[PDB]
Amino acid sequence: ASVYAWNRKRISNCVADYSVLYNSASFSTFKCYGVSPTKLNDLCFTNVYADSFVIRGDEVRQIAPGQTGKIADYNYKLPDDFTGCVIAWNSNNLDSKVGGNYNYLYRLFRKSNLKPFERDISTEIYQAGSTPCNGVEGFNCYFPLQSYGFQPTNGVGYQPYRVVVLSFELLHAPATVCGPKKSTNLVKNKCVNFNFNGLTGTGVLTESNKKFLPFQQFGRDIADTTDAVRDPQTLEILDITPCSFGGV
Amino acid sequence: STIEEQAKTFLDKFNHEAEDLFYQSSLASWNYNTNITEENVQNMNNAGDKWSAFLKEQSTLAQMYPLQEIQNLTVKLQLQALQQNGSSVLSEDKSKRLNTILNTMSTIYSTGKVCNPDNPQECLLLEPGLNEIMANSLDYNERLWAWESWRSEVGKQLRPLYEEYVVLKNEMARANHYEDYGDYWRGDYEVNGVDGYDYSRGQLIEDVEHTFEEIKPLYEHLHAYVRAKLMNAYPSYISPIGCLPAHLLGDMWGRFWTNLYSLTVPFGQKPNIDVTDAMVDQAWDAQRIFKEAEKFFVSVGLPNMTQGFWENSMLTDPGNVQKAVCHPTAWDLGKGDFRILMCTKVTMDDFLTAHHEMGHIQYDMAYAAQPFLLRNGANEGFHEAVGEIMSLSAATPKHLKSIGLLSPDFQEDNETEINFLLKQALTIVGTLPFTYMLEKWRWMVFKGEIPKDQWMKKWWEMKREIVGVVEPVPHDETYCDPASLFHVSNDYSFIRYYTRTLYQFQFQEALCQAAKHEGPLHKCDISNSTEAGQKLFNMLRLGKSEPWTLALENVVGAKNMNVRPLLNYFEPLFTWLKDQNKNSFVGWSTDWSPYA
Ligand SMILES: *[C@@H]1O[C@H](CO)[C@@H](O)[C@H](O)[C@H]1NC(C)=O
Ligand SMILES: *[C@@H]1O[C@H](CO)[C@@H](O)[C@H](O)[C@H]1NC(C)=O
Ligand SMILES: *[C@@H]1O[C@H](CO)[C@@H](O)[C@H](O)[C@H]1NC(C)=O
Ligand SMILES: *[C@@H]1O[C@H](CO)[C@@H](O)[C@H](O)[C@H]1NC(C)=O
Ligand SMILES: *[C@@H]1O[C@H](CO)[C@@H](O)[C@H](O)[C@H]1NC(C)=O
Ligand SMILES: *[C@@H]1O[C@H](CO)[C@@H](O)[C@H](O)[C@H]1NC(C)=O
Ligand SMILES: *[C@@H]1O[C@H](CO)[C@@H](O)[C@H](O)[C@H]1NC(C)=O
Repeated sequence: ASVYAWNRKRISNCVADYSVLYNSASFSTFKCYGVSPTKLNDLCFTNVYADSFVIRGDEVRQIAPGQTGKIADYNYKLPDDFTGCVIAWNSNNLDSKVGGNYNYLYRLFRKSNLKPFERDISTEIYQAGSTPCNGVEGFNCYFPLQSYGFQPTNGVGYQPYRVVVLSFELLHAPATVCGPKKSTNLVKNKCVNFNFNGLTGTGVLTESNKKFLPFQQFGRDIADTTDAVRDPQTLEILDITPCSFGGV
Repeated sequence: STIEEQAKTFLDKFNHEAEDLFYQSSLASWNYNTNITEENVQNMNNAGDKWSAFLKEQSTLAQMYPLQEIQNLTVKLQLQALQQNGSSVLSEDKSKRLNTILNTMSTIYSTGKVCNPDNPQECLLLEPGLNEIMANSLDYNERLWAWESWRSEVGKQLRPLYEEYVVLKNEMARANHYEDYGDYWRGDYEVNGVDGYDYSRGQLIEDVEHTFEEIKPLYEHLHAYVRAKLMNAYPSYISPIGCLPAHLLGDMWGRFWTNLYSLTVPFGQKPNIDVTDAMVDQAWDAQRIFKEAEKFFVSVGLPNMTQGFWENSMLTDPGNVQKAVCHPTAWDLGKGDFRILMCTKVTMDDFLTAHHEMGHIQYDMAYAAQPFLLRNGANEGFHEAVGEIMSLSAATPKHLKSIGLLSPDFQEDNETEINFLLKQALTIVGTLPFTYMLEKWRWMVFKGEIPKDQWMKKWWEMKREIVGVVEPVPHDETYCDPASLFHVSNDYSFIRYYTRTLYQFQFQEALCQAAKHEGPLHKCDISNSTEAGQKLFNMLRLGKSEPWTLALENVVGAKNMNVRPLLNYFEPLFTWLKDQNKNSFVGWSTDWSPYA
């Protein structure tokens, strides 16, 4: 969609890998605000809504928290202290056609500055002066919606850069999408520290004869001591015992 | 509820609309210069009419805005140019006389004819036929006929047409609240709205004339020396007491005296500064010729060239059916699209021309951030002078040895520098009197206080006095030779060339001083100097947003037109010329002797 008709979608309850994004070797203005890309996977937040639109290469910098301008003020406003990342890459080879790609429109005028995270679609027209416009364009009507021109021979600054926006916020709800925490292969008959899904400890991992019902995760015997954990990647229950220790 | 905000709203709307139409028109023009087809010319009218018609509609809308309440100067200049009525003031019956007259004269000038009367053997166009027979031959008899082959076969029919052109183009000045059509061209240099920095339209004439008093003494010795070397091949055919014939100045109009190298070589014993055989030995091509120019620009400090030109523009002559002209020109299509149109060749001039072309392209991106209306030079002279400063540095031996085109061991003696400096003066200093007189003739003739009969007698009198040329054969008033020149005939302001010399050298001294180069200016270089690049970039990016007069103060600090930093470049040459002209008759008065 175009900048004046940017979409807001919902993504939740799954796992997304941002590591592949970093080494995509295709992004030109991968910028993160309020969070480093490296620590974006270990910790996860809610409100992972995403936005998609097309922005010309020259005015890419306008899309940033605390940054105003034409697109940032009349088309899409980013709130201050924005917690998220913006990914942009060139799309010359496909987002362009001979004679000019007159398919993307943008807002050139507005009665008031756009508030952060506001979607504005309208047919009305601007009032430059005092005489109202009754739908007929005149000396002070200035139909705000103007179509972009993206020719294949346009300069790099004027090239239409394909850009998307990712945002993260807080809510009183369980955490939404996170990253996969690179589960490591197990080892048996060794005093090895373990960190399963939620619980962690140190002990010797051995075979077990007891049978768990299909809805348990870990087991304990006495005094809230965990001694039987079923790994999720194998669905096999294994005993846990503290390894050798004592006085000498 | 104010005019200032309303004007800003309109300008923003116009900027996005105008650039879109301009880009579509600009790209169409490039193709016609690379692939000419019978349908391409038909395409021009479809694109041209709407683009021109677009400005007409916008100009009317901008007229109702009063100009007495816009304190802002950025939009004040923009509204001034957008409100130029131009041909709108002319009536429909009178307006149709513009295109009808303009196009007919264009076709007439494009007809090359050197076929001998009563002897129709053959004759080619202007470029192949006219230039070769005058720039190479050394025969007085045929050259005189060649002089008459164009001033009596092409300009004769322009007398009833040119006169009609200046009577109706002079009327629009009153409708445009201007003094005359000549004064209209002076509006480019006019500055208003800034206290102390205002430049009156009439201030151009006095400033141009004031700087001409110091040019003449240099020209008196230059003309005295150049004429002395002309009688070596003509000891007695021309008397050494008057001026020189018009048809012995290299070109038909004598604008450039480059062709006089063979006849007037200062010291031909030692080899000249030529690297044509050097580059062919190393197998240079179009890509390498331009690439070495690009790294020269970035070394100075300016941003390097873009990426959408090598694979977008054309360098050599493509194909065989494509006969489109490839004259060296600068293309500014807008929206980040920039191209260069020229035919690469293994020649000295083309190598220098390559460095000259990128100068205009570099200036285009400097004011890219400026709006579409202000996306232009400060005045008509700035755009040309900016593109020539590097050409002077590119010809210096120091720059050539840096890349390796010149031999590693090339001594720099007295004669080596005088030979190089003198030729630059001929094509720069030599053409200054010719530029000034022609523009002065255009101003006075457009004023209207000149009867028909004395159009031509006054044209010749000052040429013999200022330029110093004797008429090869008397001509009566019916002839219209002054209208045969390319720029004057096709309605181009020739004053820009006169200011080109005064602008290129003023910046050269400032840039050379910024580089802290030790030595004379002729040996100065601009590369490997980041400080000089920053100084140039500061004024280039201003564009038309700031007054042109303010630009000068940012580089040389002199608000007026300073002619002093032009003799300094030729001080080694001037001293030698004075000694060489000890016996030559320096200083010519009115002279009817050669053709009494
Ligand atoms: C997912 O379950 C399949 C079921 O056989 C198993 O083969 C696979 O190893 C599991 N994934 C991981 C990462 O262990
Ligand atoms: C070039 O021009 C020729 C004829 O002038 C035409 O047949 C050909 O299609 C043109 N090619 C391009 C790429 O414009
Ligand atoms: C005029 O307005 C422009 C708006 O961008 C501003 O940049 C400039 O400084 C203003 N100049 C004056 C003299 O008010
Ligand atoms: C331009 O033409 C319009 C319409 O005739 C007129 O109102 C206006 O005064 C003219 N402006 C100039 C500068 O000639
Ligand atoms: C221009 O310089 C930049 C900065 O070093 C570089 O990335 C780019 O490739 C250069 N472009 C050309 C055409 O040399
Ligand atoms: C400029 O610097 C380069 C890099 O050292 C050098 O190769 C070149 O000869 C220098 N040119 C001049 C004129 O100093
Ligand atoms: C150049 O001229 C000066 C002044 O006469 C003289 O001293 C010097 O030797 C000359 N140099 C050469 C190389 O002729």
